[PDB]
Amino acid sequence: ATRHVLMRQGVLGIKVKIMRDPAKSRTGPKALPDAVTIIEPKEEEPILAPSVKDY
Amino acid sequence: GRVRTKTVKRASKALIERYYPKLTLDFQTNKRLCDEIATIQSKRLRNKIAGYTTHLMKRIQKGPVRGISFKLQEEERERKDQYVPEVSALDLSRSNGVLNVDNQTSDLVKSLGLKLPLSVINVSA
Amino acid sequence: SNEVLVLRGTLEGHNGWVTSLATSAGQPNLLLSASRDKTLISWKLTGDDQKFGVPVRSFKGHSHIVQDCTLTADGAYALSASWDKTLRLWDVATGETYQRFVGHKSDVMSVDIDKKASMIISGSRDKTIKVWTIKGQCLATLLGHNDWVSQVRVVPNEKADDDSVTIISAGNDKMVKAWNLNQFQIEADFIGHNSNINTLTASPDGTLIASAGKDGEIMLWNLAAKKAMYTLSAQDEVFSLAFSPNRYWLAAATATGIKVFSLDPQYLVDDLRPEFAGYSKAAEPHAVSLAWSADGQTLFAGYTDNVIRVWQVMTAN
RNA sequence: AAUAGUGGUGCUAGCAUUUGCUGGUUAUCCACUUCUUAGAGGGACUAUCGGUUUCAAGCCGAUGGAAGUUUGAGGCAAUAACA
Repeated sequence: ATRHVLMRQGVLGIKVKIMRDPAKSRTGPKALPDAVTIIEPKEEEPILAPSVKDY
Repeated sequence: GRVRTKTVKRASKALIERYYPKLTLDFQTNKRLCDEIATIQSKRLRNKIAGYTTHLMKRIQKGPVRGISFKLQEEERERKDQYVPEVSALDLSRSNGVLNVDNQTSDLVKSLGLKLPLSVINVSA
Repeated sequence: SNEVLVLRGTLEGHNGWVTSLATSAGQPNLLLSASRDKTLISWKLTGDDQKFGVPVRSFKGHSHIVQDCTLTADGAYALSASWDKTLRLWDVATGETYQRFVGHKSDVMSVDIDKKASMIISGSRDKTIKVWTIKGQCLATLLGHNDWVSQVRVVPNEKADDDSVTIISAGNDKMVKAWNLNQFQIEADFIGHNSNINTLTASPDGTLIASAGKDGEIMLWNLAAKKAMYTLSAQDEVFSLAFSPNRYWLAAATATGIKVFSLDPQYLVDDLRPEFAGYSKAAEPHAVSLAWSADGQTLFAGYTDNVIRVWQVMTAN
């Protein structure tokens, strides 16, 4: 990626560097290495009285 | 030469708050657990995160937490006899069934006019 | 009068924690022992009250913790289930294993062998159950849980092989399921444990099923009526279980010692609690695996500091 | 795994010789991966016990362990007058 000027104003060797958002990557990693995410777990059955069943 | 950064410190007590009955004082088991309940990007970061939770978890077997803990909700509700005495410390039976008061405070009860089994002593100064 | 258990020996051949000991019904002179330290150790029961002699073989074939070992009645072969998705078919003489397995995605947690020596069941931590041939071929996968699994047991078919084999499992979703082999189907759903189920063993008659988890909830089950007769509260954490083969004594391996019960009535005979040295008292070692004799006259107990102690079942005086 | 290597079967020379210890090379052929190279994974977290400290963050010993000085060494990271 090395692209020069089509501007009326300002000429010298202009350079651009590009490091996009990671939430839509689809090629390799998807989050920064500091990121951690734990999942919710679901609400519980109360006490589970025995009620054993014999199939 | 080795203290743990807050991103280890913070997430170690988030994991202990959502899955506390699932955890275990042995490190080798719950090494296999954090990948299931959470997303860890690297591998060495998982090894450090599960390292200090187990070190945090044996504090629970001696003292209380800086998160939440349902031993407050149940075993401190078993602390409803921290010591309940079988006879009260506020029992007049310890005072031979008669209350020992100062002189002029007896006029307070006589002002509101009640019939209490009290005794009166002498005061200095 | 009663079964007192005095100290008869001590074994020192490991540097992990033991995970499963194993006795032979035929041969009463050896002991198979597995441990966390990637080793398999077969013993020699030199009857002596100073020590027991020889760990006659070692088996260097794995890469991580092994979980449970099983063998034949006479002591012909041996199996192993290590954490790296591996299963090995060992001999008992040389050390030469036969064939490794490619069948799972996790720790292979528990295996068992039929006495007809045809199928090998396997339950692994990736919430699936698999059966294997003697040459080691896939037959059918089995699903149904959603958490992990800890132990799987084949029923003792002592009814002269009347086409009655069934598999009972110790999951991790507070669930105990029963799985047929001849028809490959769920048989009975056992409900009542409120936490992580830790261990289960059935009676040596194959009749009375005991189950106990993390909270210490010893919930007894039957083979056919399959009901909650006894729901014992062990008020601790129990790791593994123990059934006397000849008598009617059921025992449990808690973290706070070793507790024993009779079937009927309820006799707390002894607390097998060994002795240590040099500890701040939040650090007492404890056992995780235990085993009986072939005649129920000796009991083994491996501990976290690699000590395996033995007792003898003599009468009380 | 003839673009690495050993293990034999040979043709083959020594051989103290007498069983033997050194050779022999294209293709004598077969069987092997430990050493070798490169992909896929695993493994260490200060682990486990003993001290010490507001009993806290941690720091010192200990035995295990291929590895316990951020495990050893680097790469990468913007406030500013050298017109």
